[PDB]
Amino acid sequence: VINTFDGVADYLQTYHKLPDNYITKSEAQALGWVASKGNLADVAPGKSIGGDIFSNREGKLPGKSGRTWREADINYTSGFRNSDRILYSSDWLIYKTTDHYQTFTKIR
Amino acid sequence: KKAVINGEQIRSISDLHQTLKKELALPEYYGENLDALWDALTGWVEYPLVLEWRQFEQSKQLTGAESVLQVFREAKAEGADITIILS
Repeated sequence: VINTFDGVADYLQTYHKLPDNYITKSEAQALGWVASKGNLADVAPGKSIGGDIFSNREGKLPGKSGRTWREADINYTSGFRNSDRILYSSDWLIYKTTDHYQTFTKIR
Repeated sequence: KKAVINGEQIRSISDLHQTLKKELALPEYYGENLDALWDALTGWVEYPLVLEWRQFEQSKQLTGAESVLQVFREAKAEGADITIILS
């Protein structure tokens, strides 16, 4: 289970994709995930939400023509979602948030 | 799940986020930003949902309000079962 800031950040930079324990929000739903039930680990044990497009709505991450962002949950094991996220660009810039996107830190 | 916004009681953007936090039963860590709102509509909030937003224009003045409404519409576009009533 690679779900820590550094393990996932290293993985992304080394393999240019997320570790196998990640699934998108649509995929999860497909398995029976109901966010308000907090039942992700019941329907997809060992999985964490990750890989969806990140629209950087407050414009806090750096933009560039051709650059798209995506995000993944960090430190999740089971129950309801937490406030930690890893943010990664199409050109492999990596940021983290531990405060539900109020602030970001560049980590790669 | 029904959420009511009394647009005339919204005196700032913080007011808006605070109302949303209560009305949508958002997480205590709720970020009070548009990215945090998107995350919650798509990976927290209970559906079906009814958003009743009164005096939209007064709230608009005071905040903002439009950007937030826009997140609700994208979430719906994408399939979330959200009914939006603009009174």
